[PDB]
Amino acid sequence: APSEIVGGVPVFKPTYEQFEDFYAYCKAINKYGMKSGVVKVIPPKEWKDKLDLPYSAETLQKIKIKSPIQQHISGNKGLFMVQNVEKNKTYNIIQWKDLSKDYVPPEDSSFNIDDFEQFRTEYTIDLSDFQNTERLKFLEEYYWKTLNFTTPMYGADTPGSIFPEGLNVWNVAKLPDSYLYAGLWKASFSWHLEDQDLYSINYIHFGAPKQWYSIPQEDRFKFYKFMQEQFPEEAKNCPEFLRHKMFLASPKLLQENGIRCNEIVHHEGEFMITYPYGYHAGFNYGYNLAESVNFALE
Ligand SMILES: O=C(O)CCC(=O)C(=O)O
Ligand code: NI
Repeated sequence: APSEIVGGVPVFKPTYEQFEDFYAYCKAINKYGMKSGVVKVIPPKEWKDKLDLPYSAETLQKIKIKSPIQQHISGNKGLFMVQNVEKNKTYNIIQWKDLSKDYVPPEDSSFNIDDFEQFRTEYTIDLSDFQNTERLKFLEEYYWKTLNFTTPMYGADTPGSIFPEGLNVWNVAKLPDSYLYAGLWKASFSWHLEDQDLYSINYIHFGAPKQWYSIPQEDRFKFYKFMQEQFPEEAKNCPEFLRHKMFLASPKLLQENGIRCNEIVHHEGEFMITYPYGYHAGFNYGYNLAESVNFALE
């Protein structure tokens, strides 16, 4: 199996025949993902058909977004650090979709099983705006400029799954323990490797795309050292401080420091796979719901 294209990041678009087996397809593809930080995998149609949309009323209901996170991001130019502070509230998908009305991208009581049944036509967001490359570019530029002006909110690490219970192909929830990611515009994930240096799949079920950045394994030593130049204090005692604190570095910056930085856009109905020793970070282009798990190939 070869890659179909590159955005700096390999893009694989296999037939259902090869995509069929998750551990075989990941075993045959590991060499590419072990060079670049991440890898995109666009699934065949025979896969999509296996999905049940719109999600049943109950499914849309089981979605609980507990302890939302608000991020105060402090920094000047390409160098920022976030401090997560939790809200004790918990949201449902409808409240979340509503909440996203306060987190708009720049231009240029009690609920009932009936409410979610009504919501089966209202759960998605318009996407004819994220097709424009210049639009995405514009947003990303605004994102980095205005990082420290607003505090974004992220419904991250919320246990659950909206994959079909009987889906036995590439089902994040059940692999041979998954979490949902309720995204809002400007919600960010800082630079990091996975716990115990595992892999991870990330599939967007619906909503706005994500911006991804990764460090080619080759340059992870340059990267780690540079991030020591910066944030000298945080680096002092702690050897694994990138796993401790939340730092944000822009590609443009890293690039102009000898550090290669991959970048790609992650759309709904697509998988991102991160690999051991592949640093990654980014943000969400708006309201969305994703699902992910850490895993190993041995
Ligand atoms: O979706 C996120 O918030 C961060 C990305 C991530 O943790 C992953 O899927 O590996
Ligand atoms: Ni990750």
